[PDB]
Amino acid sequence: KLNRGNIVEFIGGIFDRRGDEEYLGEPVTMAEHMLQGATIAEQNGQPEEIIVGALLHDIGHFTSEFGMFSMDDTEDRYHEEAGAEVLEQFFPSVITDCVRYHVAAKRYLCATKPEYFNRLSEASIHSLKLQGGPMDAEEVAEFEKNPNLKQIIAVRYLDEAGKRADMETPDYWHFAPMVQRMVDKHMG
Ligand SMILES: [Fe+2]
Ligand SMILES: [Fe+3]
Repeated sequence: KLNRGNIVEFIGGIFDRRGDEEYLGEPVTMAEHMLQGATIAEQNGQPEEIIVGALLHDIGHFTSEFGMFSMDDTEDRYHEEAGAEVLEQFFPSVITDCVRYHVAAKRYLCATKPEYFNRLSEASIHSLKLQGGPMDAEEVAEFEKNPNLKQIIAVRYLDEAGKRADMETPDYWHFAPMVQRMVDKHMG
């Protein structure tokens, strides 16, 4: 049974057990990827919501970890969705949104920033094709109504930036107090 009192430890266990696995097509592990995002954010003075959003944005890849959430086949195929479904019970909606919309953010930036498409890694370019390509104009206008647009975009940049072959970072457990602060802001 998961609650405000053990969710941080649960997620930490996933980092401990699964974090050494490969972030597919990139020169980082799953943990390195998310920790780099969090650390780049922290080093640059980003707020804790963005740091933690970056830290957790790819936890939904590990779908066999979430049996207690009873997710359907659609909420499973898409890691951005599975991750948000896990987090929405414990975290501020800003953080949940950063995770849920991190693929849409890529599609949005491809549609709205002219030189953005060319600066992506081929793993991200390959995934874009299967994720529905750039947004159309309707999708862009819909996306810009999101009140958390700024944080969502910040987390996408941190996603793209967290693929360094070498970077010193703290481990999950050094960020865990911050994760708990976000949980406690929400669950009060
Ligand atoms: Fe992702
Ligand atoms: Fe990512």
